[PDB]
Amino acid sequence: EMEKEFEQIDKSGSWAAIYQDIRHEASDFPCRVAKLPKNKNRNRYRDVSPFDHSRIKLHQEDNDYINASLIKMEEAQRSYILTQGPLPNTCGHFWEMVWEQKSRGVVMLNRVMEKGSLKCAQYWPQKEEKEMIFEDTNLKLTLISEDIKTYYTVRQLELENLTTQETREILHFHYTTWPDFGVPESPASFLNFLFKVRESGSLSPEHGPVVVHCSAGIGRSGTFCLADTCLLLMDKRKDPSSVDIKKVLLDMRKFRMGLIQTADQLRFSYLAVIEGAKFIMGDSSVQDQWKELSHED
Ligand SMILES: O=C(O)C(=O)Nc1ccc(I)cc1C(=O)O
Repeated sequence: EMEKEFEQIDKSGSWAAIYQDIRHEASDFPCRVAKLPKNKNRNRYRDVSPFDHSRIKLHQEDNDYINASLIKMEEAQRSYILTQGPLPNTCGHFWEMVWEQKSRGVVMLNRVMEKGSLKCAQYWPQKEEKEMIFEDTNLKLTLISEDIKTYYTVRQLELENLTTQETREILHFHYTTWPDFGVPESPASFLNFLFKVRESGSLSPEHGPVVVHCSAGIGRSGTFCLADTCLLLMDKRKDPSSVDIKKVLLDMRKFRMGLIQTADQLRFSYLAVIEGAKFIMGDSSVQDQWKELSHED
């Protein structure tokens, strides 16, 4: 039980040390393409790069690079694409990747503006009449509708491949109250949002992998995915005591660096998994309790 491990860590005030231990054990793989000179302007942050082995390749001939990684969780049987907040020059590449990878959902965990800076480009239309067209990747993107709640918004988007006029619906789940280098307001609010994503069908294996991003695609995005995958794991076996959260985080950091950026985000990951376990283990009524606690209307 992770609840015994939690109270133990807490009692001894040792989150920072557990977390430094993860940082020390985590995988180091090359990111040579990330670092090619040509790719300088495709990366938001110097120190955050996809590993070559798990990077997503764009299906184009000029330059196939995007700062994005495939997190493939074999045991759990869920994949995610984690990526940085698109740059003003990489929005067509971002949509190219959603198209090629056949993703149904985009989970955005940041605002465009955070801590006085622009953390991400405005890569989707904010209104129905004003579509976006990405001339470089030959894609149009239209806002079809939005559902604005208190701390998150769900949008439906239409993505058209202008080369073919094939058309797809993309759901965008936008968490707007999760601070950079911070944590959600509560396990309930986080879990309510996670369950909104899950309910939508976006995480399903009939789709390509969900695209998850924050500003760098590591802190908030790693926290989201850790909690999801830990709950999925518990689900398949109905055996919570068999889930080792630090170990599943280390499995995830094989596919992208720096997943989970603070010790408090780690601590929050345990809280969300311990609470979520209630639902996985048969108490379906918690779901509506989280919705109520979350104050989403
Ligand atoms: O958005 C996030 O949650 C996240 O992980 N962000 C970051 C991670 C690493 C670095 I270098 C910078 C940031 C940042 O946003 O400034």
